[PDB]
Amino acid sequence: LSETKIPKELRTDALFTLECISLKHVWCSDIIRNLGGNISHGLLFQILRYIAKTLREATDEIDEEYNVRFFYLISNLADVKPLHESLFAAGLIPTLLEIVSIRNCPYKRTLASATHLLETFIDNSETTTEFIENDGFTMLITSVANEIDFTLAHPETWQPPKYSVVYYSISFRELAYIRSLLKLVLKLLSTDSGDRIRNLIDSPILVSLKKILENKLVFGLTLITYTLDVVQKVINSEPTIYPVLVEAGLIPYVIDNFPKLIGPSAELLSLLPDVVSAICLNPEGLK
Amino acid sequence: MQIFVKTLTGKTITLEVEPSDTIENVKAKIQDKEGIPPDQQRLIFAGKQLEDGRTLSDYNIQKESTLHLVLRL
Amino acid sequence: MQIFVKTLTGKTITLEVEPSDTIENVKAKIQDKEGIPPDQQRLIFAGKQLEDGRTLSDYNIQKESTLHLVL
Amino acid sequence: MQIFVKTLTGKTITLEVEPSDTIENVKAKIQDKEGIPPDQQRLIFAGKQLEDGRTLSDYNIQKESTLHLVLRLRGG
Amino acid sequence: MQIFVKTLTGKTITLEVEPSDTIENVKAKIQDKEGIPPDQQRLIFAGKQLEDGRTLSDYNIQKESTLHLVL
Amino acid sequence: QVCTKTLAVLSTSFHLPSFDEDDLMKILSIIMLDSCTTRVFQQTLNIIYNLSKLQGCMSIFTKHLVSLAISIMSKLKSALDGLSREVGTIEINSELLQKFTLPSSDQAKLLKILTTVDFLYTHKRKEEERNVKDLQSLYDKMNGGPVWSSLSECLSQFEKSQAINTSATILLPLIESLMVVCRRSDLSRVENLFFPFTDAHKKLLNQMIRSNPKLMSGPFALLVKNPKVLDFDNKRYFFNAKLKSDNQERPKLPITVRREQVFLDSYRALFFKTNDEIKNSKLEITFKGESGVDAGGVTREWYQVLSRQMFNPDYALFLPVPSDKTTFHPNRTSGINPEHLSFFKFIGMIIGKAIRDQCFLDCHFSREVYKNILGRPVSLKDMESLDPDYYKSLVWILENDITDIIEETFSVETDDYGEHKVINLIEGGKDIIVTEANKQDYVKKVVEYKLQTSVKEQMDNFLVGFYALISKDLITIFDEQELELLISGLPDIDVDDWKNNTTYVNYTATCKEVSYFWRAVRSFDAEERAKLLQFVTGTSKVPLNGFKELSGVNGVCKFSIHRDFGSSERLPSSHTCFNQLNLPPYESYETLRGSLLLAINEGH
Amino acid sequence: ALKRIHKELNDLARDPPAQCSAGPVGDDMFHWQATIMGPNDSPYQGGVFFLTIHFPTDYPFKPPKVAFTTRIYHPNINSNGSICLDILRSQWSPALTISKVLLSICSLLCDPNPDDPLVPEIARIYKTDREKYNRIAREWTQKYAM
Repeated sequence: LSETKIPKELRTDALFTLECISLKHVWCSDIIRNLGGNISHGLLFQILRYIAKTLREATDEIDEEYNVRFFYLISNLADVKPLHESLFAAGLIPTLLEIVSIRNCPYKRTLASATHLLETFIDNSETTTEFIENDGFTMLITSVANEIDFTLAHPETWQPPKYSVVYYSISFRELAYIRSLLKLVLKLLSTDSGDRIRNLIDSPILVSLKKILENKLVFGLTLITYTLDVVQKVINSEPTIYPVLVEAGLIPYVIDNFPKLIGPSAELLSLLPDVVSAICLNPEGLK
Repeated sequence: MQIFVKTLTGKTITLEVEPSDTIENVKAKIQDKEGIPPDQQRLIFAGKQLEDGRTLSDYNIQKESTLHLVLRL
Repeated sequence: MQIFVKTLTGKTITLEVEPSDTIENVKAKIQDKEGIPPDQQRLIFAGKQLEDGRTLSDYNIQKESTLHLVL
Repeated sequence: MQIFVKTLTGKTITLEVEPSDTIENVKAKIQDKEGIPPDQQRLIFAGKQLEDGRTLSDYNIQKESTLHLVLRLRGG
Repeated sequence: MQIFVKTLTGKTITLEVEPSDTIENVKAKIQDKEGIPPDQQRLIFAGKQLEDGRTLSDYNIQKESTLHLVL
Repeated sequence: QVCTKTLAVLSTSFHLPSFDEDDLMKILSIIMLDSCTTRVFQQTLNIIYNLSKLQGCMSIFTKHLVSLAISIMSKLKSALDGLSREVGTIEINSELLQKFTLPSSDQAKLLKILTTVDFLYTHKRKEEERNVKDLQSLYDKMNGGPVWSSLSECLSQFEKSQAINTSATILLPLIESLMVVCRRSDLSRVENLFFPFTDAHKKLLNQMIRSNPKLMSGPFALLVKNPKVLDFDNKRYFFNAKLKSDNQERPKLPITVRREQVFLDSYRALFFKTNDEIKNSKLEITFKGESGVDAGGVTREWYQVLSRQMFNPDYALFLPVPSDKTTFHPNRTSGINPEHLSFFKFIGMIIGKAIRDQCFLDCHFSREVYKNILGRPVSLKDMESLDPDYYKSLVWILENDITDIIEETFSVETDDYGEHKVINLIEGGKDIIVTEANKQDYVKKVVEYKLQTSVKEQMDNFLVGFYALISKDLITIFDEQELELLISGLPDIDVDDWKNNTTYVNYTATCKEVSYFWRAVRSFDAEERAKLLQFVTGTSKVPLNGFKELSGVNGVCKFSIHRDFGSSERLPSSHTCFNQLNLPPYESYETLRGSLLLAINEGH
Repeated sequence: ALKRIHKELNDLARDPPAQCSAGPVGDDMFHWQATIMGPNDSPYQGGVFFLTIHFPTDYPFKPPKVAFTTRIYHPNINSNGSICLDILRSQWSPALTISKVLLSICSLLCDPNPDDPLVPEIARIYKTDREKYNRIAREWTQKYAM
């Protein structure tokens, strides 16, 4: 992306061809070798840093399609185990965090794609530890909280889609971004042993989740589903954290307003029984 | 007292047991709540398996303590 | 500990073994209880034939395990 | 009378013995409390090892006497 | 120090050894003195067989210790 | 390569070809080529080595190599200067970045040249011991000092500048080159530069090793000569790789041991085997009368119970250090049982296997044991760990004053199972009175007797047992703290057991403040939990049995939390003499967590 | 599907049918190896036959793929191991269990379906000559199943 002489369409077509080739595992190693994905100063990480720079400095040079395609290509490359280890060693997570940690960036599509790539990449204990040591939990909490607060505090920016039946009022850019953030939270809850999940959940994130639940008509059944999934997963893993959610007023809200939260969404309805079981995990919850 | 058992291939379940209860009673209750025969059940606590002849107090398992369930063939 | 051995072509019996005992020892005990030499005995468990060189621990055979004999 | 048996750093225990009883009786009385079989217990007094055949009178044992208990290191 | 090795019917031989000396060294010295190869020598002390891979201090063998040689 | 190997075999053993300086330089130029990949470079090295066996080839090879090295370093100096200037000013210019990132960069060619000369003067395995002198002479003939200085300046600039992120790895090959010019010299000239350079840039070296641990197999192995630089993570990874380097398959060695007599049963079963057998054997444990335990699981329980039983004081083998019940030191009186030497050796081998098996043991040893096993001499510093307060009195006698207060002599009085005995530190030690004129030697003799002489035979048996499984040279690369971390690992303080076996005053298990405190504790890292435990009790080691075995000055004393009505701003206080924690009733969980973090951090 | 395969294996373990046995392969619970003993009063009687079972990721909502690893003679069984059974093709329901599938296969062993066969040659020889079919099945079982 650094050179502006190459036409944008040609660059995008070349990236798409690289992605299509990388769909097959045989040539992923060759693609990594050519892109220098096994070295911290290769072309791949240079492109990552340039994407971060252009996001920080708003300009017409931003190419959202190129960014999403590049993240998809990186995920395809990381689908291979040795290439995943090479990318992790080369320092992919710090650069992805640098991209994601941008504040007030209106390019929610690129941020959502980067967060999805980060969630897919984080797979094992070492990757989770690398994410945490780079201040991942604090940045994630700040992103979720500020995103939800800004979305609720600025009705004017809302512009929901037409020509479809939707149950949200936000522009679906914030919706996708928040969905990616909650997916990352769920992935962290899954991969983490359990000791460190308290540093994440036992935090201002619970306020944001309670806001999401309290504002179903604004946020949508998808975000409601992801919030309930986060609650159920955190109760299932380390059930001793149950009182904390009670202090935050989250589980009491779920119990009191259970019929209100149910809506026409397949994932939400399939999730409901898991939420009920997680609530019943505590004797007071069962009563 | 109440303890938790985490199934690595599913959800968490709660058991009402006492410190004097042997591991066999816990295995029977786990079978009742899940249906896995006790002989197929392997229990792990703090990285160490558990012997059916010993009791919870022997392994220092207390209230709210969470065990892990794995199956081995 | 006790183990359960059903003869698909005959009757069922119970034996006593130890985890370290090889499958050859089990076949020898089967011969002692019945008479057929190990070479002719066919041992099956969990859908896989049992090899003489192996042992219960390698096969993870547990107490009260039910094995099948073909003769 | 009564006698005391102590480990290197553990608690102390009291036995009700008399001079005539052999060290076998003392070892058995130790066993009922801790459970160590007599063959494994090594009893010492005044820095000299004791023997099963002899008794308290042979070792000039008296009241409020403290013996030292050790666990046998079988050689093989 | 020195140790003594006695056979069932033969006389007693003296071997100068140290605690670090392994039973293999003891058998080598026995071979040097009498010519019996180590593989043909069996050493017993306190009714327990002596393994080649271990040393004298392992079995509580001290100065003037008496060992039994069986071939 | 095939043709030249055949040619060399014929020459050393019809008409034979004769090579000329131009041809030798032509073949050498293969290294300079940008297409010289790893396979090409290895084949070229083989060809050059085969050619060297012909008369007159070695001199031409060396001359051409030194000329090429001089020529390339001429440019490398300026390139490094420009790179350092750009780093200081600072994105880095792509033009100069390509001078290093590209595989054709001058650094790669210099590394290849140095590796080629090292291979030439090292494949002569029977002459390296004498050819090291001329090899160092050749390296010095390349006047690489300016390049090394420029590299050091560039690394310093990288350390100071964060605008370049972790781009210092662009200079990774050049650093490797340095190792090549120092791996043959004596490190126990360039020699004077190796140690300061590594000391200065240990940060970058450890970062590079962590990113690519495989580098340890290459020239970076030389860093073992300076163990201080290696971090414990890299050090332990390298140690595990080396110890496991003998990757031969491990035969299974099933055993059966009674739980109650696990120590003696294991002693019988294992101590009567071959040292190499246990070293190369994977242990499958089977507790007598057990149930529902797989082969792998029983091993951890066996190790734990065996370690717990070994250091039982009732066996008269090890005694718990005062104030440090968790850690033990060998018992002087172990001589009561004639077999104690063999059991000490068995303890050594089992500890070695545990290190090999990577099974952490909650047991700990006094600093003297760690220092002796590492080969370091033992002094009063080790005495501090065993007897903290008594060590304080000893040092106060030695330096803080002129003593002359006690009539102690050069002898030690002990009570061995009711038998009072006196041991003379020095000949006639009983009568000689301790004075300021002989206190310096008195304290030294006392500590030497306490730590080394009193345990000479037992500790020698322990050491010979340990070394049977781990090479002494392979284990001396650690230090006291790192060695202790290797055996026991980072302390792991449980939360449930700690909570259940606790007491409160003016508080209840369901109290809001108690709930906040336990929520904060359960949200702490393992290191943070150990720090809090030390701040509360004074030690970071949980009692062997658990938190129900907590002991203080007066004996058993469980953890206690007491309400404090002082100003809420007051930092929580603690009294380690009774495991007492006076806590203010913080209104909010965040405030309580912050205050507790501040307290535990300020404790250290 | 794991919760379903767990209970299926538990049901087999509790009261396994003496006619057949099965279990996981290499601890891969989705890959199973099963053993079948020839039905009584059948040309295959006394033999042992090995089968490989693969469970789809959406089990039990889709039939398992069961293949005869051991060579066998039958109108509906191909030498490659593929099986032509109704419950595995069209009559599959989640209510069915692997034990029921094994019992159905054992019944089919002695009860072929010539009208809808898999290999035409075996069905044709069966219809034309029952005795020849029995003879060839016996010989094949002796060659391989025994």
